[PDB]
Order: sequence, then C-alpha cells, then structure tokens
Amino acid sequence: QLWVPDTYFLNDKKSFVHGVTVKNRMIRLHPDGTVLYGLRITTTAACMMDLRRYPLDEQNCTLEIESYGYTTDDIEFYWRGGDKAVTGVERIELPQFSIVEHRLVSRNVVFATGAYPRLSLSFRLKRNIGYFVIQTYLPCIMTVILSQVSFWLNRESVPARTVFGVTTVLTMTTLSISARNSLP
Amino acid sequence: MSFVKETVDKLLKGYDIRLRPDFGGPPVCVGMNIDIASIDMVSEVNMDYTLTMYFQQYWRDKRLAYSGIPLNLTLDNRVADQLWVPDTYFLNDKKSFVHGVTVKNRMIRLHPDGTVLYGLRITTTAACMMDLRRYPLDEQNCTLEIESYGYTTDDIEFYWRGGDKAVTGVERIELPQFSIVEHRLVSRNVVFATGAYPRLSLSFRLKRNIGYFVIQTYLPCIMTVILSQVSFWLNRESVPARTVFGVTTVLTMTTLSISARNSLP
Amino acid sequence: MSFVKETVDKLLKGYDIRLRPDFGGPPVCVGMNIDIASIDMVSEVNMDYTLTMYFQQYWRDKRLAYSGIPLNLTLDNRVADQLWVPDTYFLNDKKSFVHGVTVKNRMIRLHPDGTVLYGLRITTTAACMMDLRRYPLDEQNCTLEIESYGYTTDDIEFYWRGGDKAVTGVERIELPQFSIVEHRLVSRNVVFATGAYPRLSLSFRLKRNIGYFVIQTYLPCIMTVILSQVSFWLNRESVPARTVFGVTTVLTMTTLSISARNSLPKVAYATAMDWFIAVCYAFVFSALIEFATVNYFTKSQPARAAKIDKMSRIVFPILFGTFNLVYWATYL
Amino acid sequence: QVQLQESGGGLVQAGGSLRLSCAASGHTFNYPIMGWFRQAPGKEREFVGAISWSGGSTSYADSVKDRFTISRDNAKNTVYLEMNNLKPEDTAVYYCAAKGRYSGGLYYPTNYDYWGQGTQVTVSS
Amino acid sequence: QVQLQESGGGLVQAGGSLRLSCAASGHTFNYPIMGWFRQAPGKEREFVGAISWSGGSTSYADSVKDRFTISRDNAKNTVYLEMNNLKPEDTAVYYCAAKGRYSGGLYYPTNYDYWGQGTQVTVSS
Amino acid sequence: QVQLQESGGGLVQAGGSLRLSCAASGHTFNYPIMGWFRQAPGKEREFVGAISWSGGSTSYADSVKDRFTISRDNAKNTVYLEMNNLKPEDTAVYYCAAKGRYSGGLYYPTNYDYWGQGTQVTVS
Amino acid sequence: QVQLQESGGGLVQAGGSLRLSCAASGHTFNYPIMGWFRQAPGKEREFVGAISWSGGSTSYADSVKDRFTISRDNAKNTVYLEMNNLKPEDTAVYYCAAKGRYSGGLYYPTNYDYWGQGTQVTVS
Ligand SMILES: *[C@@H]1O[C@H](CO)[C@@H](O[C@@H]2O[C@H](CO)[C@@H](O[C@@H]3O[C@H](CO[C@H]4O[C@H](CO)[C@@H](O)[C@H](O[C@H]5O[C@H](CO)[C@@H](O)[C@H](O)[C@@H]5O[C@H]5O[C@H](CO)[C@@H](O)[C@H](O)[C@@H]5O)[C@@H]4O)[C@@H](O)[C@H](O[C@H]4O[C@H](CO)[C@@H](O)[C@H](O)[C@@H]4O)[C@@H]3O)[C@H](O)[C@H]2NC(C)=O)[C@H](O)[C@H]1NC(C)=O
Ligand SMILES: *[C@@H]1O[C@H](CO)[C@@H](O[C@@H]2O[C@H](CO)[C@@H](O[C@@H]3O[C@H](CO[C@H]4O[C@H](CO)[C@@H](O)[C@H](O[C@H]5O[C@H](CO)[C@@H](O)[C@H](O)[C@@H]5O[C@H]5O[C@H](CO)[C@@H](O)[C@H](O)[C@@H]5O)[C@@H]4O)[C@@H](O)[C@H](O[C@H]4O[C@H](CO)[C@@H](O)[C@H](O)[C@@H]4O)[C@@H]3O)[C@H](O)[C@H]2NC(C)=O)[C@H](O)[C@H]1NC(C)=O
Ligand SMILES: *[C@@H]1O[C@H](CO)[C@@H](O[C@@H]2O[C@H](CO)[C@@H](O[C@@H]3O[C@H](CO[C@H]4O[C@H](CO)[C@@H](O)[C@H](O[C@H]5O[C@H](CO)[C@@H](O)[C@H](O)[C@@H]5O[C@H]5O[C@H](CO)[C@@H](O)[C@H](O)[C@@H]5O)[C@@H]4O)[C@@H](O)[C@H](O[C@H]4O[C@H](CO)[C@@H](O)[C@H](O)[C@@H]4O)[C@@H]3O)[C@H](O)[C@H]2NC(C)=O)[C@H](O)[C@H]1NC(C)=O
Ligand SMILES: *[C@@H]1O[C@H](CO)[C@@H](O[C@@H]2O[C@H](CO)[C@@H](O[C@@H]3O[C@H](CO[C@H]4O[C@H](CO)[C@@H](O)[C@H](O[C@H]5O[C@H](CO)[C@@H](O)[C@H](O)[C@@H]5O[C@H]5O[C@H](CO)[C@@H](O)[C@H](O)[C@@H]5O)[C@@H]4O)[C@@H](O)[C@H](O[C@H]4O[C@H](CO)[C@@H](O)[C@H](O)[C@@H]4O)[C@@H]3O)[C@H](O)[C@H]2NC(C)=O)[C@H](O)[C@H]1NC(C)=O
Ligand SMILES: CC(=O)[C@H]1CC[C@H]2[C@@H]3CC[C@@H]4C[C@H](O)CC[C@]4(C)[C@H]3CC[C@]12C
Ligand SMILES: *[C@@H]1O[C@H](CO)[C@@H](O)[C@H](O)[C@H]1NC(C)=O
Ligand SMILES: *[C@@H]1O[C@H](CO)[C@@H](O)[C@H](O)[C@H]1NC(C)=O
Repeated sequence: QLWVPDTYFLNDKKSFVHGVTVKNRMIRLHPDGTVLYGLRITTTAACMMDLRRYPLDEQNCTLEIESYGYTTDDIEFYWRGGDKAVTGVERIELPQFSIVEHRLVSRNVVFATGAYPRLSLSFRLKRNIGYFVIQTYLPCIMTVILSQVSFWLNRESVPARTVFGVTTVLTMTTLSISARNSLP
Repeated sequence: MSFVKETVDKLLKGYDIRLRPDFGGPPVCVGMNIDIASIDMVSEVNMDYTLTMYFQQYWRDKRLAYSGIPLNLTLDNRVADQLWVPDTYFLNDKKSFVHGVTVKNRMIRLHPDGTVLYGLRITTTAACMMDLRRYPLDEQNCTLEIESYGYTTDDIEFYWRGGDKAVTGVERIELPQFSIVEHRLVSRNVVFATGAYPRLSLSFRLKRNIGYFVIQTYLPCIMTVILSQVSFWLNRESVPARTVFGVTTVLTMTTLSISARNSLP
Repeated sequence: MSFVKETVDKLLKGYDIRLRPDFGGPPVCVGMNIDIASIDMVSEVNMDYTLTMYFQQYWRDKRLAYSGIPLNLTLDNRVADQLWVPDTYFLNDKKSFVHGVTVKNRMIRLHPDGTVLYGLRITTTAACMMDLRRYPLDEQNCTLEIESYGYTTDDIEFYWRGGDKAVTGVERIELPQFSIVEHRLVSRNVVFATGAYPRLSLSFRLKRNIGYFVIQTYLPCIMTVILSQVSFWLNRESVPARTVFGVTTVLTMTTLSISARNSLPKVAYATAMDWFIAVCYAFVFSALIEFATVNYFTKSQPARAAKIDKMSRIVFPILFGTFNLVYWATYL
Repeated sequence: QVQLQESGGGLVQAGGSLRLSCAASGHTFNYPIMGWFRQAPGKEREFVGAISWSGGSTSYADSVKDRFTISRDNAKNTVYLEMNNLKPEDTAVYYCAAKGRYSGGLYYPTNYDYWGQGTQVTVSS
Repeated sequence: QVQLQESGGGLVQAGGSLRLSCAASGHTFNYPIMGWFRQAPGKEREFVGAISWSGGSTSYADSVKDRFTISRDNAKNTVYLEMNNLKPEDTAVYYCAAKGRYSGGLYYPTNYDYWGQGTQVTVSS
Repeated sequence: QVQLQESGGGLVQAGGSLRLSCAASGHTFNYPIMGWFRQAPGKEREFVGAISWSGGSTSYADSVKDRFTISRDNAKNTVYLEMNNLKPEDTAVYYCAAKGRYSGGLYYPTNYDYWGQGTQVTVS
Repeated sequence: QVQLQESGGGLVQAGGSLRLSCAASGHTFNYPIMGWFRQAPGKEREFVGAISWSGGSTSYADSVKDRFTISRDNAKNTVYLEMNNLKPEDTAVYYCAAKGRYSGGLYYPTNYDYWGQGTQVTVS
C-alpha cells in the first residue's frame, strides 16, 4: 500500500524475494518522510566468461541495477555511502574462486525510450588451480612420463612398446575430451 | 457459536496488523520451539542440507485477550493473514517453503491471556559450508540461524522456549551417510549497520560413516595396488606381461582419483 | 435458480470460516476415503515415492443444512474458500500439490443433512526410508501418514470411511520395478507436546522384481567370472594371454561393483548384491593369483603347476555354481 | 482388441474345490486389470474379485473373501480363480472380464470393455 | 512385529552401577527409536531416556541425566542402559520400548507399539 | 573453540614500519573472518581492518587506509598486519579477533567470538 | 581499460572506395560491441554502424546503408569499415568506439566508454 521504486536487475536470469516465514521485506519510516525499504533477494545473474586463459583466468561478474519505467527525469540513483555502500564481499566463500576486488559505479544509460539511471556492482574472481592440478595436470604430466618409459626397453620388445604407445595416446584423447566436458 | 463469532469480530475490530504488541513500548518476547521431522538430504557439492520441521512461535498480543471463555481457541489457519506475526526468517536458507496441502500448514491457538501459539511446517535447504580436508573421516557443523528481518532488539527479543529442551526430533533424523553426534542451542544478539537484531542458532554435528567409501574407493585402490604387485612374481623375461600389469594399474589409478573427485565440490 | 441462490446466501450469511462445526462442543468426525490413481515413481536414492490420489473427506457442518431442496448440491470448486475444511496434512510428505488445470481439482457436494463431501486430487512425494540390506531381493514398506495440523482429538477425530474398503486403486498401480503385494489401513492417536492428534496410516508393501538386475548386473558378473576361468584352458607358457584374462576380468569387476553402487543411495551397510559382486571379485582375483602361482612354479615344480591348472578347471566352476545355489536360496 | 476364453467350470459338491482359467489374447497390455463376475439365475451380476497387471494386488467381494483366490501368470496370458469350500450360494455362470487402464472402479461391470462367454459352476449340497 | 527382551536387573547397593540390556528381534527397522521407561510401585510410568537408529543421538530425563548412558549396537540388535551412581529413588521395574518412525513425541508411552516384560532394579542405601 | 596469539608489537619511530602476526589454532574453519582492532589509552576500541577466509577480499578503516595491509596464509593459520608510514595517532594495543560465518557486521566488536591478548605498538 | 587506434583515412574521389581499420588492445572482452561514428565540421556526431563480438550481426545507419560494410577479425583484435561508392556527404572525421556489454542502445555516443583519435576522410 506504498509506492516503491521499480528497481530491477538488468542482467538477472531468475530472481526471487524470500518468503519464509514472512515475505523478507522491511519498512522503516522516519518523521522526515524518509523510507528504508529492505529486501532479501537471491539472483542468478549472467556473467559472460573469457575462458581463453582458463584455468589461470579471472572473470568480471556484475550486477546491473536500474529502474524499469522511470527515466532520469523521474528517478535518480546513488550508492548510499559511496565506496562503503556494499558490505559482505568479505563473507563470500567459493570453493574454486576468490574475490580479489570489487567496484561500485554510477551511470546514466540511454535507450530509445529515454535515459535511465544505473548502478553497477562488480567482482573480480581469481580461480584457484588446486582442483585442476589434481584432475587434469597431474594425469596429463604422468601420462607423458608414462609414454617415455618405452624408451628404457630394448627395441626388440615390440609388443611391450606398442602398449606404452597406444594406451598413452588413447588415455590422452580421453583426458582432452573429459576436461572439455566440464566447460561450455 | 454466534457469541464466539461476535467476540472474534470485536477482537478484530480496530486491530492493525501493521503494529506489533506494545508498539511504542517494550520489546515483544517471542518463544521459539522446534520439532525436527527429518533431514532429507545433505549435499557436499552444493554445501547445503535440506531440513523439515515444525516451527512454533509464542508471543503475547493483549489485543487478542478474551475474558468470558474458559478454554484455548484453535482457529482456522486463515486467521494468520489478519493477525500480526513475527517477521522471523532463516538467515542461511537458500530456498524454503511452507507446506500447502491440503490446507496451508499453519496453526493458531489462542489463550484468554492473549498468548498466541503460531505453528508452521517448513522445509528449508540451508547453507552448510563444509571442511572436506579430513574427508571422508570428517565431520561437519550445519546450522539454522533464526532472526527477525525488520524489528531490532528494541522491538523484538528471542528465546528458546524451554531452554535446552526447546528442540525435539534430532533422534528421528535418519541419514544414509551421516549420524548426528550432538546438537546445540544458542541465543545471541548480532549487530548490523541497520541496528542490533536477536538471533537463535540451532546446530548439528554430522559424523560421516565410512561404509560407502571402503566399497567405492578404498577397496578398489587397495586391490589395484595389490594387482600392480603381482608383476613382481613373474620372471623378468615376461616383458609384455609385466608392462600390462604396469600400464593398466597406472591408468586405472588416475581414473579412480578422477572419479572419486567427481562426487565432491 | 434464484431461490437456490437466496438459500445459499442465507447459509453463507453469518458463516465464520474460523470456527469448526460444534466449536465449543464435541469433536468433528471426519471420514477419509482414498482412490489411488498411480504411483509415478519410487526413488531409492532420495528414499521417497510419488503418489497420485483422490483424497475425499466427509464431515457434518449443521450451518450448511437446507430443508426445502430434495437433492444433493454439487457446487463450484470456489466455494471451498468460503467454507471450513479440515486442516488435514500428510506428515511424511516432502512436496505435494493440488492439481489446477483446467480448474482447481476440488469437489464440494452438499447434502440437506449438512454433510459435506470434499474431494481433492493430490500428488504427493512422500518419504519412504528403505532397508536395502536384502537388495535387490528386498521389499519395502512405504506409508502415507494423515493427520490434522492444529486441531487436537478434543476438536477432530478421524476414521477410514468404510473401514478396510476405504482405499481403492492399489490394483491400478503399475510400477516397472516393483509390485504391491498388500496394503493396510490403520487408525491411531499420536501424542505430541502440543497435545494428542488423530492419525490414519496407509501402507504398501513393495516387492522388487529381479528382471532389471539379472540383465544389468548378475549376468555381466556371472559371465565375467566364466571369462576369467577360460585362462585355465591355456598352457601356462602363454604368459601374456593369461595376464590379459586376469587383468581385464579383475578391472571389469571393480567397475561393475562401482557402477552398480551408483544407482543406490550412499548407505553405509553392504547389500546382498555387494556380497554377490564381492564373491565374484574373489573368483576372478583367485583365477589370476592361481595363474601367478602356476607361472611361479612352472620351472620350480612343473608337475604341481600342471596339476593346479587341471584341478582349477573343475574346482572353480563347481564352487561358483554351488555358491550361486546357496546365495539365491539364502535370499529366496 | 482382446479375446477372453474361460474353462474349468463343471459340477462340484458342497465344500468342494474348483479352478477356473481365463486365457487372453490380443492387446492384453491396454486392458491390464482383470475381473471375475458371476451371474445366478435370479440375482443380478455380482462382483467376485479382480487382479492387477503385476499380479501382486487383488481385491475380493466380502461373500467370496477367504474362500477364493485369484492369481496371474503373464507368461501364459492367463488369470486363475481357485474356489475352495464351495457353497450352493456360489452356483452361477462365472464370467471373466478385462478393464482399461483408466476405466474407473473395479466393482462396476459397465467399465469393463471385454468379456468372455462364461462357464457354469453348480454346487450340490 | 517386534519382540523385546531385557536382562541385567538385580539388587545393587547405593552409589553402585548396573548395565541393563534389551535384545530385539523381527521388524526392528520399522520401529527405529528405542526408549527406556521405569515404574516405581507408587509413582506413575517415568521416561528415562531414548536412542536413535543410528545410535548417535540420545535424550535423557533430568533426574537420570549425567548418571545414566544409553548405547546401541545394531550388529547385535541390542540397546544398553548403563546406570552409574545409583540412588534408592532409581528403584523400579525398568522397561524397554520401541517406537514407530512417525509416532510423535519420545516422552509419551502411548506412542510406543512394542514393549518387553520389564526387569527389576532395587537400590539399598 | 579458537585460540589467537599475536606478536610483532614494539617501539617504532614515526614514519616507520612494523608487521604484526596472529597465529590461530582450533576450529579456525567455523570462524573464517579475521579482524584487527586497536585500543588507545583514552579512545574507544577502533576497527582497523578485516580479511576473508580465502584471503582475497579485505576491508580497512579510512584512517588506516592506504598505509596498512592485511594478508593471510592458511598454510600457517596466520594473518598478518603490515603497518607502513606509522603515525603517533596509531599508538595503541592492537588486538586480533575471529568472527563467526554468520555474525553480522565487521565493524562491531560484539560479533567477534574469540580475541587474543593484544600487543602494544608505540610510535614516538 | 581499452585503447583504440584507427588508420586508413585519406583523400578519395567521389564514387571511390576506402577501408578504415581500428586496432584494439587491453580488456577487449569487457567491451564487446564496436561502433563507428563520424563528425562533419558543422553537424553533430552521426552513427555509422556497429558490429557484435561474434562478428556475425551488424547494424548500419540508413544514409550509410548498402554502401558500407563493417567486419571483424578477433584474431587481430581489429574491426574494419569498407566504404564503397563514396559521396561528398560522407566527408568527416571517422571515430571508432567500444561499448560495454550492458550499455544500452547502439545509436547513442554517451554509452560508449572508449574511443580512438579519429581519422579524416575527405571526398571531393
Ligand atoms: C488406445 O487404447 C485405448 C484403451 O486402452 C483404446 O480405447 C478404446 O477405443 C475403442 C475404439 O477404438 C472404444 O470402443 C468404442 O466404444 C464406443 C463407446 O460407446 C459408448 O456409447 C454407446 C452409445 O450410447 C454405447 O452403445 C456403448 O456401450 C456399449 O459398449 C460398452 C463398451 O465400449 C459396453 O460396456 C456396453 O455394454 C455396450 O456394449 C457394446 O459393446 C460391447 C463391447 O464388448 C459389445 O459386446 C456389445 O454387444 C455392445 O456392442 C458405450 O457406452 C462405441 O461407440 C464404439 O462403437 C463403434 O465400434 C463398434 C465395434 O467396435 C461398432 O459395433 C459400433 O457400431 C461403433 O462403430 C466402440 O465400441 C473403447 O471404448 C476404448 N476404450 C477405452 C477404455 O477408452 C484406444 O482406441 C487405443 N488407441 C490406439 C490408437 O491404439
Ligand atoms: C508398515 O510399518 C508400520 C509400522 O512402522 C505398520 O504399522 C502398524 O500396523 C499395525 C497393523 O498391521 C498397527 O496395529 C494395529 O493398531 C490398531 C490401532 O491401535 C491403536 O488404537 C486402538 C483403538 O482403536 C487402541 O486400542 C490401541 O492401544 C493399544 O495399542 C497401543 C499400541 O498400538 C498400546 O500402546 C496401548 O496400551 C493399547 O494396548 C494394547 O496393545 C498392546 C500391543 O500394542 C498389547 O500388548 C496390549 O495387551 C493391548 O492389547 C492403539 O492406540 C489396533 O487396534 C490393532 O489391534 C488389532 O490387532 C491386534 C493384533 O495385531 C489384536 O490383538 C487386537 O485385538 C486388534 O484386533 C493393531 O494393534 C500398528 O498400530 C501400526 N503402527 C504404526 C506406528 O502405524 C504397517 O502395518 C506396515 N505395513 C506393511 C504393509 O508392512
Ligand atoms: C558450530 O559452530 C558455531 C560457530 O560457527 C558454534 O557457535 C557458537 O556456539 C557457542 C556454544 O557452543 C556459543 O557460545 C555461547 O554463547 C552464548 C551467547 O553469547 C552471547 O550472549 C551472552 C549473554 O548471555 C554474552 O555474555 C556474550 O558476550 C560474551 O561472550 C562473547 C562471545 O560469545 C564475547 O565476545 C564477549 O566479550 C562476552 O564475553 C564473555 O565471553 C568471553 C569469551 O568469549 C570471556 O572471555 C569473558 O570473560 C566473558 O565471559 C555474547 O554476546 C554464551 O552465553 C555462552 O556462555 C556460556 O557458555 C560458555 C562456554 O562456552 C561459558 O564460558 C559461559 O560462562 C556460559 O556458561 C557461550 O559462550 C557461541 O556464541 C556460538 N557462536 C556463533 C557465532 O554461533 C556452535 O556451537 C557449533 N556447534 C557444533 C554442534 O559444533
Ligand atoms: C568490470 O567491467 C565493467 C565494464 O565491463 C567495468 O565498468 C567500468 O568501470 C569503470 C571504473 O572502473 C567506469 O568508469 C568510471 O565511470 C564513472 C561514471 O561515469 C559516468 O558518470 C560520471 C559522473 O559520475 C561522468 O563524469 C561520466 O562522463 C564521462 O564518461 C562518459 C562515458 O565514458 C563520457 O560519455 C563523458 O563524455 C565523460 O567522459 C570522460 O571519461 C572518458 C573515459 O575514457 C574520458 O576519455 C573523457 O575525457 C572524460 O573524462 C559518465 O557519465 C566515472 O565517474 C569514473 O571517473 C573517475 O575515474 C576516472 C578514471 O577512471 C577519472 O578520470 C575521473 O576523474 C573519476 O575519478 C570512471 O570514469 C566505467 O564507466 C564502467 N563501465 C561500465 C559499462 O560499467 C568494471 O570496472 C569492471 N570491474 C572489475 C572489477 O573488473
Ligand atoms: C608364492 C606365490 O605363489 C605367489 C605368486 C603370486 C603371489 C601373490 C600376488 C598378489 C599379492 C602381492 C603382495 O605383494 C603379497 C600378497 C599377494 C597375495 C601374493 C602372495 C604370494 C603369491 C601367491
Ligand atoms: C490452555 O493452554 C494452557 C497453556 O498456557 C494450559 O495450561 C491450559 O490447560 C490449556 N487449557 C485447556 C482447556 O486445556
Ligand atoms: C445424495 O447422496 C446420498 C449418498 O451420500 C445418496 O444415497 C442419495 O440418493 C443422494 N440423493 C439423491 C436425491 O439421489
């Protein structure tokens, strides 16, 4: 029964506002007429990835905040507290990544329907290599070393040295395939 | 029945759901009481667990006091929508819901005192960060953090109704891979930028059983090592035979290390 | 129609959905009646089963009595929202819903008596803890526990309307892997801290068919054992040949024990299948150790080595055969 | 379509036993449930019992309950009806019927799409 | 069904110790939770404690708390009750009970489906 | 439980540098976030900065910003605080604290469950 | 950041052809869309056309449509602008711009974060 800004997340795929036990939204009013409108939200947002340097890569995932209908003539956005407007980057715990830095930005973007306000939250995710040295690099490195054992057998052991050759060649393709299966 | 209906209408007449009990005055003591039905799942890959429980809340709203009647009034679940209820949420939940079949699973029991008993049947999947360093001889500490969303300690206070006896059903939990060694209840006040809020923490300690892994990892590994050592009991002239033993055992060891790592985060 | 509309309005006028029938007085007898449509799924991994049913409830609300009309009134489903209905839920459900297409699948039929018939079409996925010790020659007991959420025995009572004939459709159930050997209805009162509540328990006993597993586990295992025993019929001098038979059969046995264990939950006990595969592992590893030994004595004790082969060709299949006869009999 | 044919009906003395058979052919899979009905000369068609496609689950009438057993053998596309401790009340023409997968209640004859020319069972006291 | 049998009850002197055993047979899986109740001659049935199917989680009465321990060994289908620093207040017939998976609260005797003929424990001061 | 022990505090001259260390033992995983607080003789407890379990993300007070850096080495269960271009305003007892995974805001001392007996830093 | 540099601008006679190039360096992935703008001496900035990161999809202004083609070669981090059947109306300083992934409409110059010092094209 109040007016709230029509704020949405430009690059979200699926988001919701938590409902248990009650809808997770807070209103705090002040005699001034100032409103504090809190929401607990989970978004899954798009993060296009440059996997060229994978798995020694890092990515820039963002959350673009904008108003849907109201232009800059009707709404303006600002990060309340500037650089201190976002908290909890320190709480983030990911098995495969770590947040090296974050950035807040304020812009006005221009569509055909008019100019709208935008705020961009950004993270930089540095990938840890631990998972891949175990599941890709060591298997590859040891499959190479295994192939080189055939050099220490006399040339007359034809069948033995073909086993070393064939098996190591086939187990290398299956690594290149299985490693490529966990990616886009 | 008509008299009771009239009294209920009088209680509702002028009741503002927007205002808590003692709106300007002292905080509302809310008593929490949990009966665990089951833990349905524990995902190491998503680092969460799925819990099912009866979540009961007790508070006093003087606006719901009735002198005439001598018994406690159980009303239809739909009364919740026209009463004030605490804005209690689960801090570390990923996805939760309140069961709806056949009717929304919520109970209201009133007392002439003005005391309210608000029961909900909830299933939460809550985050449980896991320290897999000692896996699979590890154990984990999964929690359910209960807090109010908007109301600070100036407006709401929490307490485990019955202290250590406030949670039931830990004994009912049946997990294929784990077992609940102990549980703990805690009461705290946490400080955010928006103010200080009340929190209650339910905790479990999950000890992993090794049975699954001795069958699917350890025996294969142990027997693949023993298999490699058979080549020692062949004369050195059997070059091709002893390379088969070497190569196959080496390759089947990498595929175990990969396939074992595939069921984890 | 206008007269009927007026009577319905009069019935609604002053009706409080918050109050049950005989609010202060005796409890409301509610009759349950189930017609099972199907069991769509049974997950051993999640230890649940998905059921689809017509859930009918019968009670008497005197506030819905009408004298003038001589016939039972079927009203549109939307009347439920303006009547009192029992707060009946399924204790052991994980996720349930009431079908919505084309309209919400709920039926109200009224009688001049004041008796209400409230039908719902529901699909539940309910928990079914499984004892996989005797798997896949096991059987399970899956239940559907029906109880009232808020109202105690002082306010609600349950009974199976028609006793043993209260549930229908067990005969309709068609599962690829199971078959319903029997079912049972029970009525109890359970005691919580908040009071004593009424409960009704529907039970099934699911006997698993072995067809799927003889094709995907037992024959592969049995034939991988027989394959290992071919190496006994090669001269001991064919060292590389007999190591291929040994290694391949040993490795294809671990991958069966792993792949068979992948379709089950991560239970900490050993299944009747796990023992069968374990024993098969013994016969295949022994077939290799035998060859390894025979090769180790092929010059030391060539007489003995040749005798071991000739005995193994008969001991192994006989023992494996008699083991099967004992195994199947123990679990049948 | 489906074709049902019965056999095993004859004269039996009271307290005796008898086994009726019903062999099915054609689209037996589209009509999984099988039912047994009996028709006395004077009375109306009575439900005896019915059996599932899996053969596990059954259902019997109260009168017939505990004295009759219905079994299945999908290997031979045949359902059997063993009637033990027979009474003169059981005297009737016993019919064999097949019901569609979604045909409603077992008790009602209307729902069954295919029937077989019944076999006579007579019980002398 | 389930059958429960107890043992280990006898005469003990105050401050002493004693171990009660309860061996179970039959469908032990359908009744996973086990409970201990005691009945003094004059008093009503008292809840002592209870244990889970996994054996990890337990629950004890306040009076009995810190002086008794309940343990499980599913290998032998047996639950144990070790009672240390015994008081004359503990004198009673100790019963062993099994509860259904969905039977409601542990504290209430009504919910338990199967019991065992109790064993006497007497504590002389 | 967790036990925190500090070291590296001492006398330093203005514009100087110093490295404080904080070694942790016990259930370090249940209290992932680490914080630094300082207590001057007259003033109230001040927030210095804090670091994540991964060690990547940090947060510093404005006064201390650009002159101090917090680092982690989970190999040794130790967090470090390097203080460069030290001022006499920095003189205080520097404390090391550990925060629960779900404990609310970093700035507030109440939330931290475990602390270590602080080390003195004096700047002349 | 991104750095854009152009080349290929010069004097051409009417009806002639010319190929402009724009070489990019730095975080080219964070600014996938590339645009071409031209600035006549008197007139305001005009949109010429733009191209996608994949290089498949393009968009051109009506005036420039059917006489110009924009192409990409991510192998060399370069976008090309081939201008055929040139008119004296086309005379201007041609600029090369890069736009953020979520920067709104192509037509508007405001949205583009990085530009390159333009190259002159004159048509007699
Ligand atoms: C997929 O699988 C499903 C089932 O698994 C198949 O469904 C079946 O499809 C067939 C057609 O292919 C359906 O049959 C036809 O049924 C209609 C229904 O008619 C009703 O209304 C009329 C008019 O009021 C009544 O006369 C009918 O009552 C008679 O039939 C019902 C049984 O259908 C019976 O219970 C009654 O006692 C009465 O008996 C008559 O039928 C029996 C059957 O044994 C016979 O012995 C007796 O002498 C009577 O004739 C009924 O209430 C009907 O109109 C159709 O009639 C047409 O065909 C017949 C010949 O077959 C002609 O004689 C007639 O003139 C018509 O041309 C059919 O009987 C069947 O119901 C249906 N079953 C279900 C359960 O849905 C699908 O076809 C399959 N699809 C594919 C692609 O494989
Ligand atoms: C799947 O697995 C579940 C379990 O996990 C099985 O469920 C069980 O199913 C059986 C039936 O097969 C149920 O038993 C029957 O229960 C009814 C209802 O009992 C309640 O209501 C009646 C009133 O209607 C009360 O009288 C009962 O109170 C007695 O029993 C309770 C405990 O049940 C006890 O605490 C009370 O003191 C009281 O005592 C008497 O019983 C005890 C034994 O329990 C006895 O020692 C004493 O001397 C007294 O007689 C109770 O509140 C009950 O009416 C039935 O009785 C009838 O059968 C028995 C024989 O079995 C006859 O002796 C008796 O005279 C009656 O004819 C049954 O006991 C059981 O409750 C149920 N359990 C749960 C938790 O749901 C499924 O069957 C399994 N399904 C499959 C397919 O395997
Ligand atoms: C899973 O993992 C989680 C963490 O990830 C564990 O959670 C922790 O669980 C423990 C219990 O096992 C909790 O400890 C208890 O906390 C309560 C509440 O504390 C608050 O309220 C009280 C008011 O009653 C305040 O006094 C407290 O403030 C004091 O303590 C805080 C720290 O808790 C401290 O920072 C303050 O300065 C203040 O000081 C006192 O404590 C310090 C030591 O910290 C001491 O040096 C000083 O002299 C003061 O005594 C706070 O706001 C508290 O009441 C309990 O106290 C009782 O038990 C302790 C023993 O543990 C006794 O010493 C004491 O006398 C009391 O009898 C406990 O401290 C902890 O808060 C909680 N943390 C979080 C973030 O969840 C789970 O336990 C784990 N579960 C499993 C199964 O593994
Ligand atoms: C992840 O990836 C995303 C994108 O994929 C990155 O996002 C970018 O982040 C940078 C900062 O890191 C942003 O730049 C800063 O932009 C802000 C906001 O700019 C707008 O508002 C201000 C006022 O608040 C206006 O002054 C701006 O107007 C200028 O810029 C526009 C657009 O370029 C232009 O049309 C105007 O003519 C005007 O031009 C000026 O800048 C250009 C830049 O090349 C320059 O050539 C020209 O001479 C003018 O100076 C605009 O409307 C702005 O306030 C910031 O300025 C401050 O820093 C700069 C230096 O960087 C100082 O020069 C200046 O004095 C200020 O101190 C920045 O320019 C960028 O917009 C943003 N882009 C998008 C699409 O989001 C993330 O950073 C990445 N994150 C991680 C962690 O990897
Ligand atoms: C003495 C003999 O006939 C040798 C030939 C093969 C050998 C076995 C090979 C596999 C195992 C290797 C391990 O190093 C020791 C035990 C095992 C089981 C060996 C024991 C001794 C054996 C049986
Ligand atoms: C109503 O609830 C109270 C708890 O506050 C309880 O003491 C009382 O006995 C209950 N009344 C009835 C009618 O049982
Ligand atoms: C109304 O339903 C009852 C059964 O509930 C039935 O016996 C009765 O005949 C019905 N009324 C009419 C008029 O058919």
